[PDB]
Amino acid sequence: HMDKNELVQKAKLAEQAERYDDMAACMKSVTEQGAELSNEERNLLSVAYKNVVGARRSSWRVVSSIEQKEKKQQMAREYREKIETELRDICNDVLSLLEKFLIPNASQAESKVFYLKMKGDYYRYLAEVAAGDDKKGIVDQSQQAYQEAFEISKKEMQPTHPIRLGLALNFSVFYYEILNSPEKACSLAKTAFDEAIAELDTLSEESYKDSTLIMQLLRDNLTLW
Amino acid sequence: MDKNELVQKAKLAEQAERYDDMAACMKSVTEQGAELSNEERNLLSVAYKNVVGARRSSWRVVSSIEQKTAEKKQQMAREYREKIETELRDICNDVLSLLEKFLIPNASQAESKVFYLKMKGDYYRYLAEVADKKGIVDQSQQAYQEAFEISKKEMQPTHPIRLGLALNFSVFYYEILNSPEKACSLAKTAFDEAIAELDTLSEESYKDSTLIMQLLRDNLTLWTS
Amino acid sequence: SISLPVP
Amino acid sequence: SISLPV
Repeated sequence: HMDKNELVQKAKLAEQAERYDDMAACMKSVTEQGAELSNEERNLLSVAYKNVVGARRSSWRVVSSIEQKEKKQQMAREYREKIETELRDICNDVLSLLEKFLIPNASQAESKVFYLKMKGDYYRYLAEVAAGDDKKGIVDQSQQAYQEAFEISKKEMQPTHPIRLGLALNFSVFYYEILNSPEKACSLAKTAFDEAIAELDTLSEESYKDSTLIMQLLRDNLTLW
Repeated sequence: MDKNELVQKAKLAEQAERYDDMAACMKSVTEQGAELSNEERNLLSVAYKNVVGARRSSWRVVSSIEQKTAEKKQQMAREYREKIETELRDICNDVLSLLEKFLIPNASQAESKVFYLKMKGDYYRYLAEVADKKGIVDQSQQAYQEAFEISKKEMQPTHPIRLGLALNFSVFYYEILNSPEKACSLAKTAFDEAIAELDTLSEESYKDSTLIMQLLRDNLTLWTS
Repeated sequence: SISLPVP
Repeated sequence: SISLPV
């Protein structure tokens, strides 16, 4: 109902103004118009929410770091729980946008792998803050989203593909950071890297830097791991 | 709740860089009616400076996009500038109301009275950056001037609150009144009087005082070509 | 670790 | 012009 070109224009204005809450709101209304998103719009939605949840991820770490060092700790904890509530609201908004629109609309394997990686990413962020029974189900949903995206990417995507390479990076970090398997991480990362360099010559110029950057960060995570 | 709970969450909010939280906490502390300590007063000012600061910076960016522009991009920049402008005025009106209803009337301390009158000049000046405008500019000048008169009567020219007031009042003259000579005259007199008496400034405030003096000299150098 | 910085 | 910082 609202003109989508206007929402995308203001989303870019919001991005430049560092008003990411506004930027997410614009891209949420675009997505909720039911049509499948262009690569630009999809990238705008991804940056917006990545920044909105990024702010709460960092604030949570700070306050949770304070909570570990009887009335002071009770104030930190209450605040920490306020930040988690916002973090779970943002993640749920995104996960629900993926379930209702983005994943069901994904015409091609490139799109489908992107959105299923996004679902792994936002369950991963929930996992960083979740506890108990809630958490186990959360961690499980993340591994499933990533794992299915991988299989679609092995089958339908040139290892060249940046979307496929970004998926391998975050899945390997999910293994490393969330599941404490350093050996499942480097293996994943090692494999996806050299699958792509073997076919580095086929890479198109509109995708060369995007792929090679991720490939570098694959190696970068390796060195630290 | 208890003022001391709100003050503790204001500092947790500040560590989390959640300045909207910080301001709401300190707004609640203020509306309780008891005057603020120096700690509570500076927490209030930090919160609202960052809160309004974020919008002033967004207002700058979007205006410059509006000026540098392509009919559609310009209409979208213009509308988004007005959305930010409205938040900006709400924040300023929020602060100005607290200053008028609680902080200036109840201040038993001359230093706090000068601090709050400087603050009323500040937020009227922020209104004037985007402003009707003649009235707001007069409100800014009169608040700065009363603050300045009390500060000459109650504080030494090396006091950081006084020095900071002279800094912002001269910015007001240069940028809002387009009156470089009065700006330069105010800043040079404030710097010279401070420097004549540095020899007896307490080591505890020396850093803050010389820091502001540095800023005064930074401006005069730029202002006098 | 370093997750993907831009989509 | 530079005004007073936080």
